[PDB]
This record gives sequence, C-alpha cells and structure tokens, in this order.
Amino acid sequence: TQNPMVTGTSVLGVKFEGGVVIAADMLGSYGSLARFRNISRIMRVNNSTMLGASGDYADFQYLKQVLGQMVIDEELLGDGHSYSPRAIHSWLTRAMYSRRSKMNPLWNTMVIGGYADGESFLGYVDMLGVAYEAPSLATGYGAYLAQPLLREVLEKQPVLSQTEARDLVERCMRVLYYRDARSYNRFQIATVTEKGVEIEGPLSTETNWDIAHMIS
Amino acid sequence: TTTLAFKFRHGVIVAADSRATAGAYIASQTVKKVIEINPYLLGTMAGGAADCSFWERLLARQCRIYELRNKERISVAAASKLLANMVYQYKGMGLSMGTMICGWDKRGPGLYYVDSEGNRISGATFSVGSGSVYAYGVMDRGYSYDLEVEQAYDLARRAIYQATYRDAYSGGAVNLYHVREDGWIRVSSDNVADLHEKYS
Amino acid sequence: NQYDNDVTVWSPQGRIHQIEYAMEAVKQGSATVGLKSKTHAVLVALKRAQSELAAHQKKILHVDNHIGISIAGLTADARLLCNFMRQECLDSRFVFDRPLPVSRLVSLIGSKTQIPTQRYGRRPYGVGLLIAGYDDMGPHIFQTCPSANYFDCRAMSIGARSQSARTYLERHMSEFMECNLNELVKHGLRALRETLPAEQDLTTKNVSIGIVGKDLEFTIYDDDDVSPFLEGLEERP
Amino acid sequence: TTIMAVQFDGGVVLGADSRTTTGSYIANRVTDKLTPIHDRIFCCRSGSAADTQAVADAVTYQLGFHSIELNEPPLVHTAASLFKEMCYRYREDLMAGIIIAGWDPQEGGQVYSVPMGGMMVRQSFAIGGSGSSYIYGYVDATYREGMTKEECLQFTANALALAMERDGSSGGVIRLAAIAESGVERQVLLGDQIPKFAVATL
Amino acid sequence: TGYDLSASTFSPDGRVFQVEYAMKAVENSSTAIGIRCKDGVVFGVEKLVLSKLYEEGSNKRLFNVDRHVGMAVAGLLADARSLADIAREEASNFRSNFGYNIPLKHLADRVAMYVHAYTLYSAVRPFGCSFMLGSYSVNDGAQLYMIDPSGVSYGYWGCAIGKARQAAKTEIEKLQMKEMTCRDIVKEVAKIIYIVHDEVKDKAFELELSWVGELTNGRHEIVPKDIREEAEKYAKESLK
Amino acid sequence: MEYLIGIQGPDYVLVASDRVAASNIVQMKDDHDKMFKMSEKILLLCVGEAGDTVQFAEYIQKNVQLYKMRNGYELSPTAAANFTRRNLADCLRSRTPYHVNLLLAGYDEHEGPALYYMDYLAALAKAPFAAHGYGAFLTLSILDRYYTPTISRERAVELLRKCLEELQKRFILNLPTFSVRIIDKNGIHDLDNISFP
Amino acid sequence: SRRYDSRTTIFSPEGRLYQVEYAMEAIGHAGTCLGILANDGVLLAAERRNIHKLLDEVFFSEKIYKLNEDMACSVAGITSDANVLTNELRLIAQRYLLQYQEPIPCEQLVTALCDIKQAYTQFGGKRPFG
Amino acid sequence: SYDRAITVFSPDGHLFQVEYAQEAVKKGSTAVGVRGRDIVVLGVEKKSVAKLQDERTVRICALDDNVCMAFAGLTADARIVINRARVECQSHRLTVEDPVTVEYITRYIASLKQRYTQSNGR
Amino acid sequence: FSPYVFNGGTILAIAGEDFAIVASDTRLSEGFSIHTRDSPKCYKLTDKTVIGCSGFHGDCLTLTKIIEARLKMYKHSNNKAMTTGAIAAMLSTILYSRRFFPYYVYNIIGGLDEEGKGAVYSFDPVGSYQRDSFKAGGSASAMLQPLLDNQVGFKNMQNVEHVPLSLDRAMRLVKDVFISAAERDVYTGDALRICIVTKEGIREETVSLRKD
Amino acid sequence: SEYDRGVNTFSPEGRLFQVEYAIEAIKLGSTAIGIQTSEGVCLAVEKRITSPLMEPSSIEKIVEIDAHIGCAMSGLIADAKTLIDKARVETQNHWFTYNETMTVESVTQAVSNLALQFGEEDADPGAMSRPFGVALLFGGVDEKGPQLFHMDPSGTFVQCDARAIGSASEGAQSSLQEVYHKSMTLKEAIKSSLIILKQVMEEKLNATNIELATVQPGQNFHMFTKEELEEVIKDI
Ligand SMILES: *C(=O)[C@]1([C@@H](O)[C@@H]2C=CCCC2)NC(=O)[C@@H]2CCO[C@@]21C
Ligand SMILES: *C(=O)[C@]1([C@@H](O)[C@@H]2C=CCCC2)NC(=O)[C@@H]2CCO[C@@]21C
Repeated sequence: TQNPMVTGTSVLGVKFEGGVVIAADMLGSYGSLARFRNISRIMRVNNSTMLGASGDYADFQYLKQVLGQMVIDEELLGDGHSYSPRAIHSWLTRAMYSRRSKMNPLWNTMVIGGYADGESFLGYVDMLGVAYEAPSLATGYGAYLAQPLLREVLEKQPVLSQTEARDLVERCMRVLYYRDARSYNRFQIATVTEKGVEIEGPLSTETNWDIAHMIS
Repeated sequence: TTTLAFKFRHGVIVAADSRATAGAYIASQTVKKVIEINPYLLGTMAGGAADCSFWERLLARQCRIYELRNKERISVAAASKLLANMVYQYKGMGLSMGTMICGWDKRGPGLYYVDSEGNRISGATFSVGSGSVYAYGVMDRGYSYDLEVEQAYDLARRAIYQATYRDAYSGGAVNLYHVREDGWIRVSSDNVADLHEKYS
Repeated sequence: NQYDNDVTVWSPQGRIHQIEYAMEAVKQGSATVGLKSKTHAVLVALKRAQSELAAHQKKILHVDNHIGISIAGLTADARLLCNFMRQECLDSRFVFDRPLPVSRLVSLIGSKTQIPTQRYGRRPYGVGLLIAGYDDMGPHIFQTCPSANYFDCRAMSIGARSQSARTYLERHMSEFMECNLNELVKHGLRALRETLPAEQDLTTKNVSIGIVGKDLEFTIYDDDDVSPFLEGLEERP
Repeated sequence: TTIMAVQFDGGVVLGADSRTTTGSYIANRVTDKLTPIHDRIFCCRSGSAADTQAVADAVTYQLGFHSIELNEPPLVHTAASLFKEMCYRYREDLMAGIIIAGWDPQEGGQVYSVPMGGMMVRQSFAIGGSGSSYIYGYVDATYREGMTKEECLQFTANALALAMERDGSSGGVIRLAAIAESGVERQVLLGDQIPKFAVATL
Repeated sequence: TGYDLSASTFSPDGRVFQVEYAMKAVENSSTAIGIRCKDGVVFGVEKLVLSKLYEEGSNKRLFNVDRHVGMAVAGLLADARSLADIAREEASNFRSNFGYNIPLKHLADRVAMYVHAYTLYSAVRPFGCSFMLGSYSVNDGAQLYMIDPSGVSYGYWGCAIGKARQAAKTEIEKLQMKEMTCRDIVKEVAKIIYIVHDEVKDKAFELELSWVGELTNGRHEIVPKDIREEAEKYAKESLK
Repeated sequence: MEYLIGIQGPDYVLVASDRVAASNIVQMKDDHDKMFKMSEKILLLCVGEAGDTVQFAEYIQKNVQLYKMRNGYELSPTAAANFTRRNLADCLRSRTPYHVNLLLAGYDEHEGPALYYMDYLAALAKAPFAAHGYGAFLTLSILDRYYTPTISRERAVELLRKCLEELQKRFILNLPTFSVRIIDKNGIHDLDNISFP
Repeated sequence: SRRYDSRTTIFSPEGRLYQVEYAMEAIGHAGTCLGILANDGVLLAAERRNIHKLLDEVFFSEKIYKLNEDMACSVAGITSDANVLTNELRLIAQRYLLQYQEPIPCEQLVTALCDIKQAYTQFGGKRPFG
Repeated sequence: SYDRAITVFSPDGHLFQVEYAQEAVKKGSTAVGVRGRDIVVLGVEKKSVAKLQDERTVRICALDDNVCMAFAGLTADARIVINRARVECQSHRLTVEDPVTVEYITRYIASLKQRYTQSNGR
Repeated sequence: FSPYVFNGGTILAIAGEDFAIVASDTRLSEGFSIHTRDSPKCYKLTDKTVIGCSGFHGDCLTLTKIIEARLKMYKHSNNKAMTTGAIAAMLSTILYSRRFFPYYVYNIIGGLDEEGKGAVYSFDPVGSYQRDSFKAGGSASAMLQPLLDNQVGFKNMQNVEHVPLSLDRAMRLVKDVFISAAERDVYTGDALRICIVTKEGIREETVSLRKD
Repeated sequence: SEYDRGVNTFSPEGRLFQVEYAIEAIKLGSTAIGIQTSEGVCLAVEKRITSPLMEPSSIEKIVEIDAHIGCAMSGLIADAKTLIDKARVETQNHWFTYNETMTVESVTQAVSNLALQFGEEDADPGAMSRPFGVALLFGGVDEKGPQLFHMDPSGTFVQCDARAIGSASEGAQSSLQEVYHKSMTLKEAIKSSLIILKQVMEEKLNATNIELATVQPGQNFHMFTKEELEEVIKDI
C-alpha cells in the first residue's frame, strides 16, 4: 500500500523473568476519526508466539491470514518441530524487506513476543525491513513517551517480575492516553509464559484531572 | 580526475592521478585509475569508479575469450568497439564512464577514447576528467611525435602536475605507463609534493 | 514387450517396468551402510573405481552442517539431487534462520522424484540415497529409492551384495543405541566387510566414513583420517 | 452518500439515500444503492459508482457458483470475505466502501463493514458514506440493544433523514430493506414519509 | 492389439484398460478400513513391516489433510503423498478465498476431479492409489468419502480398500455402527484388522489408528497409545 | 553543432562535412570523418547525438552490403533512402529512438544523381541542394542566390568555398577544416580538404 | 505420441526425403502448365480440369494468379496449398514494396517462397506443400 | 512445437541420420578444389539442359569479397547455409572492423551443422 | 514513500603485519530516537575474515545473509574456504548487481591474506573497492580518518621514525579514537566492539562509551 | 526399428541405452594418454590422418582451457566444441567474480553437469536431443598440484594418475599399469607415453602425426612444437 487508510497507534512490549507482556489499544482510526472502537490488534500465532501490529489494519489482517496458514501447514506434518518466535521474526523481516524492494510496502510496525526453551523473545520489525531485539519495545508515539520510562526501569533493575511488568505497562498506557491524540481508553494485554498465550480483554486506565483546577 | 595519453614514435604514454573523492571529502589518495586488460592493452578510468572498473573487467574477460577462440590477440579497435557496444545498451540509465583504451597491435600503436554517451574516437592525444582542460594546454605546448622517451615522461608528469595544481578533484601521485611493442611497463609513481619540490 | 519402454504405461499386473529397471541401477552400484546410535549417525562407503590409477569414486557428499548423503547408481542424478537438497537447506536458513529438519528434506526429495514417473518422455532418477542427519529430534538415517518412496531406518545398507550387510545389521542392531562413536563405526565397517568377496579386505584406500552428531559438523574421513577407525578390527571369520 | 445497516434478533435492516452526483449536478436522483447479492444477502455501496457495480457483479457471480457447487444457502461471512479479497487486492485501483448485511441459518442476522483499503469487521450497526459523519453522535446516543424490526426501521429512517438534511451529496428518497428468514421486504420513503426535524428560527 | 497402452484409447467394448491396471495396482496393497458413527470417524491401517531395520512410524499411510480432515491411503505410496499434497493445497486455498474450513464433500469432489484429469490423455499416467477422507464438524456432522483411481467419489458408512477388502466389508456389515460410540469403534476396527491379516503370506504388521469427532473437538489425530494397546489386546483375545 | 552540405549537378553530387569532434568546450578531434560508404556510388552523412550516429549509420551500412552480397547487384539511391527512412521512422515511436539528421548522396545509372534530406523525425525530401546544422541557416541563402541546375563541378567547388568562407566570417563556432567528396558515374572521389589557416 | 508420429522430416537409408518424392508424384498427376519466354513478352498456358457443364464462370482465372503489378504465377498440384502459397507470395511482395518503395525483383520473390518451402522439409514434423 | 529426437545413437555407436545425410552428399554433383601457390582453383560439374536453361542470374558463391564456397548435396540446404554465413560475415565486419578469416567462417558453418545434428525436431 | 532511512554507526579497520582489527559502535538509531544500544555492526565470515557494515539496517541484514549463503555455496563447489581477496571481489559483484536500486551499505573487510599478513578492503555502496592499511566508515569517518592518517600513516610528520605498528598501540589508538568520536557525533556512543584477527583466531573485546 | 524407445529409457539391466551406445562411440576414436607427475601433467594424442592431402595442423585434439588447464579429446570431435566453450566461459567467469583461478575439479564438474541434460519433452527450446560422444581428459595445475581428470558421456568424472582413452585403451592401460610409478619425472612420463602411443598406433610415429602438451607448476600450458617433438622422438 502507498497510503494507509485505517490505522492503529502504539504497541508496547516488556520481557520479564519467565515470559513477555504486550499491550495495545482497541481502536482503528480513519484519519482523526475514532471509527472502529472494538478491534483487536494482538494475535496469538502459536502457543509460544504472539504478535502485535500498528499501522494499516488491512495489511495486518493479510499478515494474520498468511501466518495462520503457515502455522496450520506446519502442524499438519506432525513431526515434532514448531516455529520459534525467532523464526517467525526472521520470516516477517524477509516478508517486509521483499515488499519494500518491490516498492509496495506493508504499512505496519510489528512486535513479536515469545517464550521458548526457557528463554524470552521480544522483537521489532518495521515497514522497511529494519528488525532488532531489545528488552523493551514501543512503536509509534510510544517510542517517544513510553520507551523512556521502560528504559529507566530496566537500566536500574534489569530483571522484572510479571507483577512489576504489568504495572509498568499500565503506567505507560496511562501516559499514552494523556498525550497521544489517536489513543483510546480500552486496551488488551497479552502474556506469554510457559503456560502459553493469554489475552486479557477490555481494560481501562484510571485518569487524573486535578490540574484542570489549577488553570485559574 | 586527470587522465592523459599520447602516441609518439616510441609508443604510447599513459598517465593518471590517484585521488578518489565523494563530494568534497577525499575518500582516497592512492586509487588506481589504470586497468591492465592484457600485457599489451591498457585502459583508463574516469567518472564513476564502479562503472569503469566493472565494465573494463568485463572487457578483459571478453578479450581473453577472444584470444582462446581465435588463437590471436585482439586489436585495439575491436576492444574499443566491444566496450562501446556494451555500454550503448545502458544509455539514458545513468552510467558515467570516460575511458581511454591503449595498446600495440599489428597496425602499430593505438589509442581510442570511449565514453558512456556513445563516442568512440581514434586519436594521437587525449585527456579525460575534471582537470583535462589544464592538462591539454601543457600537453599541446610540449607535444611532438619525435619526442625522446625521457622527454615524453617529463611532459606527461608536468601536465598531470599542473592539472592537480589547478583542479580541486585531482591530486595524490602521478602513475605513469609506457606501452611498447613487447608490452607495457610501469614507469613510476611520483607524489606531487616531490614534483612541486622539483619544479619550483 | 509393449509395457516396458514408457514410464506412463501400466502393465496388466499393475506394475511400471521402467521404475523396476531404474531400481536395478541401484542394485548394481557399490555398497554403503548407515547406522545411528542415540547421539551420532555414521555412513560407511565402499569406494572403488575402474583401475588402480583411477582414484576411488566419491560416494559420500556434504549437503549441510547437519546433513550428508551416500550414493548408489547414476552419479549425475545424485549430483542433481544433492544440489536440490543444498538449495533447500540454504533457503530455509535464509528465511527462518534455522536448519531445515531432515524429515522435511526427505519429503521434498520424494516430491521431486515422483513427478518424472508420471509424465511422458521422462525417466526416474536412477539413484538410491542414504541420508544421515542430526536435528532437534536426534540422529536420523533415511533411505531413498528411485520409486520416490523413502524410509526411516534404524540401519540400512544399499548396493551390490548388501543383503549380507543387512543380515549382519539385523543380528547386531540392539547394541547400536548404547554404543560410543568408535564402536558404532566399527560395527558399520564389519557390516561393510560382509559384502566383499572373501579375498578382499578393508584398506585405508577403499573406505570412506561420514559422521554427524550432537556436537560435530558432518565430517568426511577419507585416507589417513580413517586409520584411527580401521585400527583394532579383527580378521574376517 | 449515506448507507446504514442495523442488526436485530432474527435479521437486519439496510437503508440508503438516492443521490448520484457528478460534481454539483445530480445525474440520478432515484438511484438504488442496495444490491441483492443473494436471496438473503444485500450490499450497500459507497464511493465510485462504476467500481462498486463491477465488484458487486463479480461477487454475485462467484457466490452463485459457490452456492450451486455446495448445494447450500450461502453464509454472509463468505460474501464479506469475497468482497474483502477483491477490495484489498485492487485497493490501489478501487474506491469502494461496502456494507454487507444478511441472514443465514447458522449465525442469524449479520452486518459487516468493508471500508476503503479492504479490511473486514463485524458490527452491530454500520454507517458509511460522506453523510455518515454527521450522524455519528446520534447513532451512539440512540442505539440500544434488543431492538425490534419496527424500531430498527424507525431508527434507520431517522438517521438517514438527519444525514440527508446536512449533506449536499445525500438526498432524494430513503430506501429501506428488512431481511429475515421469511425473506426480504423493501420500502421507499418519500416526501412526507421522511421524518422531519424542526429548524431553529429567530 | 494395443488397445491398452494409452488412457486416451477406448477398447472396442468401451473400457479404458490403463485405469483398470491402476486399480489392479491398488488391489495388491495392504488393507485400510474406515468406520463412521454418529459422532465421528475411525481409520485403521494394517502396515506391513518389510524389515526389522525400519523404525516405528516409517511409511505412514495416515495423513492430516486439514486440521479437521484425515486421509487413509492404499496402493502406490508416492502417488498417495502427491495426492495428499494436492488435497492440502485445496484446503488451504479454500480457507484463503472463502474464509472458513472446507466441507468434506467439496474437497472430495475437487480431488476427484484432479484425479480424473489423469485418465484422459496419453501424456500422463493414472494414479495407482485409492484413498478415504474423513471429517467431523458440528454443522455437517461426520463424513467419510472414498476415491478410486478413476475419480469416483462416494460417501460411506464403512469402507475398505486394498487386498482383503471383501472380507473386511463382510466383517463391517455385522456392526450397527450408527448407534455406536467412537470408543467401541476403535476396538471393532482393531478386531477386523486382525481378522483379515494373513500371517502365512504377510509376516508382521503394525496397527495404525486415527479418529476425528466430537471426542477430539473436530481435530484429526492419532489414537492415544493406551487406547491403541487396549484395542490390540481385545483383538488378540478375539482371535484365540 | 556539426555542418553538412550537398550540391547536385547534371552528372555529379558534391558533399562536404566538418571534421570536428567536440566534448564540452574542447575540440577532442580535428580530423573526424562523418561520411559513411554504403556502396560504390552511395554516401551517407550523419550528424546528431553521440553513439546514435555511428550505431544507426553502421546498421544501415551492414544491411546495404548484405543486400549486395545476397542479390549480386546494389541498391539504388532511392531504395537505400527509403530503407533508411523506414528504419528511422519505425524506431521513432519505440523506446530507443535515434536522434540523427542525415544526407544521402548517390548516382544511379538509369536515374542519375540524387541528394536526399532526412530530419530526426524521419521525413524524406529530395533536393537540388541541402544543408544540416546551425551553419545551414547562414549558407542556404548563398546557395539560393548562386545555384543553377546546369552548374559544373568546378563552379560547384567555388560555390562550396563561398559557403565555407561565410561560415568562417559569421559563425560563432570554430569549424576550420572540411572534408569534400564527389560522386559520379565512376564512383566516389576524395577531393582536397578545404582548410582555413 | 512417438507411436503415432509419421516422421516426415527425416532421411531414408539412401539419403532420400520420401515425403518430398511423394509430393512430386502428386504434381505429376495435375493439369499441365507451360511457360514460354519471348523477346517481346512471356506467356503461361494451363489446362483446365474443371470442365463440367454445370460449372459457373466467375473471377479472373482458375490457375493463373496475379502476385504483383509485374508478376504472375501458375500452380500444379493441391489447390488449397496453392491458395496458401499465393497469399504468402503477395504478402512478401507487398512487404518489399513497403521497405524499399520499389517493386520486388522476380528472383527475390521466388527465393523467399523457396526458403519457406525448404523450412517444411527440415523441421516441424509437418507435411510439405504439394 | 515439435520436440522429437531425430538424431539418436544406434547400438553400434552410430548416428544413422548423419550417415544418411552423407549418402545424400554422395548423390550430388562433383566439386574439386586445388590450392595453388598464388591462386585457388574450384571446379564443379554442371547438369545442363540443352538450350532451355536460363543461366543469366546464376553464378560457386561468394560469402564476402575474399571467400568462395562450393557445395555438394541438397541445393536448398546449401542456399540456407550460404545465407547464414553471409549474415555472420557482415556481423564480423561490424564487430571486429576487419574482414573474416577463412577458418572463422568455416568454423561457423561447421558449428551450425553440428548444432543441427543435436537439436530437437530437426 | 522512501525505501531508505539512515540508522547511523561507525566502523574502523586497521591492518597489521600479523593482525587485523575491526571495531564498531553498538548504537542503532533512527532520526533523533535510539532504537537499541546493543546492535553490533561487525560480523564473522571465516576464521580469518570479519566484515563491517553501516548504513540502512535492512540492507545490512539482507547483505549479511546473502554473503553467508555465497560462502557456503563456494565451499560446496570448490571444497575450500574463501580467501579475503576472493570475498572482496565477490562482494564487489554483489554490490554492482543492484546498481540501479543500490544497497545503502558501507562495507569494510578485515582479515589475513594468504601469507598471514593483515588486509583491509574498503567499499562504496556500488562496489568500488580498494586495499588499504587503515580505513574508517560511517557517520564519524570524517572525524576518525585524519587522526589515523597522522598516527598510523605518519603523514605531515618530519623526522619521525616509522616504527612498525604493534597490536598494543593499535588497540590503544582504536579506543582513543572512538572516545573522541563519541564526544562530537550524536550517532556514535553506547559501547565499542573490537574484534582482533590473528592466526590463533578471532578475539572479542567490549568497552564502554558515553550513553548520551 | 529405431524410434520404439525414447532417449530417456532404461534397460532391463538398469542402464540408459543412449549412454551405453555413446560409450561405444568412444571406442571408435583416436588414442589419448594422460600421465600425472609431481612435476606436471602430460597429454599425448594421435592424429588419425586419412590422406596425404590433409594438412595435419588443422587437427586439434588438444586444446587450451586456460593457462593452467588443457584438454585432450577422443570420439566425436565435433561434439566436444560445445563442452570446451562452456569450460572456457566457466573459467573466465570464475576469474571475473573471485579474482582467482579455477580448480581442475571444479571445471570438470561444471562440464560434467551438461552430460545428462538431454531429452525430448519438458525441456526448453535449444535443449539437447542425444548425449555427447566424447571422452575428455583434463590436465592442470592448481594449489593441490598437478591434477588429471577423466570424463565419459555418462557424466561420471574421476581423478586418475595415468589414463588412456580411445580405441586402443585396454592395451595402453595395461602398459601404463606396468610403467607408472609415483616418483616419475615429467621427461620419463613423456617418453613412456610416446613409447605406448608408438606401440598402439597403426601408422609409424613421426613428429607430424601426434600431439603432446604439458602443464607444469610455474610454466603455462605448452604445446610441443615439431622441433621439440623430434628431440623427444629421437630417443624412442
Ligand atoms: C574522477 O573522475 C573522480 C574519481 O573519484 C574516480 C574514482 C576513481 C576511478 C575513477 C575516477 N570521479 C568522481 O566522481 C570524482 C569527482 C571528479 O573526479 C573524481 C575524483
Ligand atoms: C456516494 O458516495 C456517491 C454516489 O454517487 C455513488 C452512487 C452510486 C452508488 C455508490 C455511491 N459517490 C460519489 O462519488 C458521489 C459524491 C459523494 O457521494 C456520491 C453521491
């Protein structure tokens, strides 16, 4: 696509001792209009891998179709080999770079999260084929507003618990609701652990508007 | 870039500078602008470094194949024609090549100018590059067909030196080659600082 | 006979005679043995050529850091299949950054080999393959036939007079799982010795070995490298 | 253009305006923007008239063939999927916003939105077109769960009339269709049947 | 006369002998059985082991064509594998175009048409395999179809393919399968397999069992090992 | 800019071209030949874009000589001109157009002398005299003033000298020497170069 | 495919192309055509095999065809093959007139058609023109 | 397209079609060539019809200004080969700027014939 | 839509008599933001060759994968590992294959030649390459190069002994030059990854640079 | 009949018919001998001259593939020209891409890949209809030293120490068995090969009816001139 039409804002990701947590709001915007308010931008790829996307929702749905079919095709063989989060990340990088090289990009920024062999995976792919790994990730405006807080926590305390990571994600979502114009108050939280992928649905943030009375 | 070549009684003289530039940044001061196609045939490079290198290496491969098939060495005219035909296929696509093909064949000494625009001209004196205008004046005021070998060497060195003095995109060292009937020799590589000492 | 010249013709008995004729090519070739322990996989090949000046023809080929193959039959077909397998493994590394599982490679080979057996003017691949591999499921030995059928084996010998090697392997197969590397290789060498005419023996010249395992890339031991293994091998009965 | 679809227990209600414009000139003033894709499946077309007509004809062809081969009534989701495939594949070439509404025995009454770009989402009510912008607050304030067919018809007519008052590209008559298991019922609202809202006067 | 060398030739009496020779290829294979009950489908294969050097799981004759669809083959295994890939591609394409899981009747029709396309020309050879497709869904129920080398697809309540098909059919007709559960069907399948096997000619065999139903949530899978071993015990007891 | 001129007489054709090959502001060559020999009695004079000139001219030359080899006789000037126009016109609307301006001179045993003018759009005209370049603008009126159809080749060389002298007086480009050829029933003859010290 | 192939474009053990010889036999049985060259002109004379009382006269001739403004031909053998070849001859002549803007010489036209007919004896697996 | 294999091997190692083409050559007119010190001499046998043949446009053919050829066998095949050789001579003049060597054109013709002994449908 | 973006990064290579050194910074950035602080730009090719890539990151990743595949293919066809010069020539052809839609990558190859001496090859994005003694590439190449010209090449120095370069002095010089670069270039910082190539193999070291 | 079978048909014994028939064509050609020594590779072939009017200098049975690789051919010599052109192009492409010389084994493998690429259908236009009727001996010097390789129409290539191909291969091979040792010098190899060639040739060996070439470390591919040939012939 050359012009995105219906888009999603920012996706957040943090790894903790024993898994990964990913968060995204449930809004699809048609320009400045909050048009589709109940859409899910997080996907369960397989028991170890989950995916979240920002950008063109139609391109995201195409990718969900292709990835789901690939997973089903692998499970038909029954040979005891599955795709790791890292392999899905590499396949996504190749797909995006191939589309960019044909001058027909997929207008998405993707976060891949996973847990395999007692190890956590968090990966970033961009529209152009820039891909990397990090202990915390944020796309879009979250790169400016959320990555500072996450990075500050991670530099001091490099290993987190599930409780701490979830609390940090909720704080960052609140900040995004305060300062991003394309944001929505309902979000979803996906977690991958040794038990697999769990998605927690419409969650809201508690806001504070006391400074409204300080305007005078 | 300054490249120069002339035919005289005792053969062909080829001379070049060694400065490679990317904008106003001097990437290199030891670059090689003369390609050795075969022991009897030389080529010069001006313009796009990658273009000239790739296409003259391709010419070298084709000339070796010619020698294998026909059991005879290729002529200068045929080699220049091959290069011109090769680069005409990519016209308008943005190739920047200015080349001199020099050698000795059954017709004697040969010197041909081939550019990416499509020109293929024979001649006795040529200069290509940014500083070619400055080299032309010195070469034209000093050139004779009856030069002695040392005189020809000195003339080529002087012309490249003056070009590097006036042109911002020329400099480094003067690399000199002499094409004779039994093959080319590497004459010298002289830094222009030492030449400034000698000429001033 | 009007049924034995084309691969597209069924006989009244329900057979395709061209595929059987292609299996004859594997039966004529030199013998190879393959076996697996719980940690390693070994391919032993009987190299030979036409004359003594002619160096013994290459039977064990390197496909990937975790996969190697042994050949029986038409060598040019074997090189075609080897190039196909190498390209498939390379594409898997390019796209998924992981090695290709061995079973999926054998599936791809079977798919490639079946197509020529259904089309007019084509022929089967007159090559029999023995594949040794290591992946996340352990060590594997696979057999490939010109009929496009493939087998997952505990051990296997293919080639000329390989029935005697298969007999030896069946007798001793319960030991293989608990062996170390030298013992496993010696078992394979004894099985391969079972095919030679009674006068011939195993030398450093006519034997090639190929080993893969948990922490070893596929290695081809030929010449002096095989002397460590040929040592300590009792004479034939 | 203003198109709307609302789901009730046991079916759907679709509604549209009847204006075709070439700039500021009304080429057709009684057009039908509701298209029967199958017996119990309809589409509301928004955007380019030619593009939407072509896509609708192609989907009608494909769905009829599919239903003959399977010997079953088609699903509304299948029609929405065919529309989504065509609109996503030719998204650079097409200007087509579609609403697909219908009834099938397995899932009941269903409403799907295929906006420009080729995404597909199931909604309880869907609105589209250029006039849809002016009625977003009204539908959010007035929509309630468990409406009946008659309440859905009244709600859709009210919304379409409000949109036609404020949009220069919407107007004419109101075309309504109710789809249930018993079939399709179609209505036209013209003149004094169109709901009226008092205009502020000083 | 050469009326039997091409699939594009009729004989004077109206027969295509090449397809009949492919059917002969199917009759030489070992027997596969499929039984359908109100809640599911069970597949059983007699898998001959031609040497003890072969691992357990070599030459599988049961395939997963889709997460809800399973396949049991007889005849030439390479042809069967190519057909399994064709069926998988058909199911994938159906999901990508129409957006749901392919009905079994439609899949059988498509694959049967692909098989029939090889019975018309001199340029290609007929398939030497026969197979059964089995599926379960809530809307469609339990479905069992069989396809032969000519391209005929029929729906069944119980089906047998291969060398001992008639004896197996006789045994299957003794079951009131409509009012049976999938657990009973597994034991009956194992018993029939053990009955039709000829120990004198065929040396040794494994039992390959699979099923699809509401018990499995409409997913085709291998029968769990404990159920398989219990059924084998029942079958060996019945043979005395 | 390069200069071509042609004068037709009762039994001859006289052609002249300039000998300059230029790059930017420098004259790289001063003895360049811009005349191509199609056959024993046909000359092609080509100017225009670099590379296009030699490629087009040598393609035409090769096909004309192939006609001679295959059929045992030579193309007439009219047929060669029409072949040239067909090829240039066909390539005009393709992706590889040639930007060439041409003169074609010839002698036919049955039709006599012929001079043909062709522009880069592949329009073909037959003329008693013609010229190509920026210098044409300066010398066409001199030809109009002094040309008669019954002119001898001595007088034709004199008129050519007049035109070239005018180029030396009024033209801003340095065109110091010119190649001169004549075509008659005996073939192609190289005349002396016209040089201005 | 191999079983049904007639193999028209191969050699016999004596170096003969058999289909060409059989087509020559076909021509030996057709109607007579003679051509005579003079100082002031040239003529063709053919015998007409369509001599039924119920036949109608239309067109210009039965066996004489006009290829150009300056050339004509007469054919012997299979009539439909002749129609094909004469259409192709007219096409070749008009293509030459387009390329050179002069009428084609006669031998060049003959050579072009004969190249076409040689092609059918060397590759393609089709029968020659009779 | 027609993709049958015409030239194949026989049990004794023979290419029968090539041998039959050699028979076709054996049926043709006799040509003799002698190489002299300063000249080269080429003689052929004529099959002449009394008074009725027109030998005005007939030439022993020329590939360029410097190479001559004489053939034996099927005359139409020879015409095809001569035209291909002439096209190659013009290409060599264009690409090398020098006239051909006799061996160059002989090599081209021989490779053309070999290609026709190993191609499908010919 | 622009198919390129600038992701920063500086690489450095110094050739010795018996060693090669390839160093890089580990910061990945885009615009004014930092993507990651732990992305090295040096990749091991053989036991004797290391490559350094800077520029657009997607092109860097793709080119790294392509080069690894070509090395495996060469070993299959020719039964030996590729030499440093062969790798350089192959990379030149790989770069020119994309001449009309280039790779926005700057490449420096460092390793040992067939006599055991140090070799550095520098490339431009379209495939022109040269053998050097030292070379800098990336965003701070214009800062690093003059200092190496002075301190390794002894240029503009009068009556200074041209003592051969030692591994210790080279390591100290690399550390100092990257410390100076991180002061003035905003794209350079975080950590420094140094790879030393000798006949004993490849050895890695990491040092810290300033995080602002 | 000739066309009952296709070209890709197996025999009941498991061999492709056309390949066996081409190998029989190999037996009708001239005798070539190749000897490998630590000092280099020697290739000797016989020119089969049928008439005194034939100029023996136009018979090229030994060709230069590259400065380090030469080839000797036996059988249907016209078929060998395609393979040789492929070999030359492969060596030059390798030099272009990698700036180094090809190994003899790689050249032999590249040429052997063309050997079984024949068929009728499912093949591109311009594909081969039959196998090649040539046997090739490749001799060269690379970093592994002097290498000699043998290729036959089946696509099989082997490495050999001494090898004879052609009509008189069996007897010449026996003689080579008798005379070859690992410590031979190149002069001894040349003399031994000429002795065997004299033994097997139906003519009398003089300096115009044979060809000899050598490849040595440091010196390029060398074709012996008539004078050097006479110098060697004097000893025999
Ligand atoms: C010369 O023309 C020049 C050289 O960099 C270039 C590089 C080396 C071999 C070919 C010649 N090309 C350029 O773009 C710059 C600007 C002008 O001169 C250069 C230095
Ligand atoms: C509506 O969107 C509209 C209609 O013309 C068109 C009519 C037929 C069915 C599809 C919708 N499209 C347009 O371009 C004009 C401008 C705004 O709305 C239109 C009236």
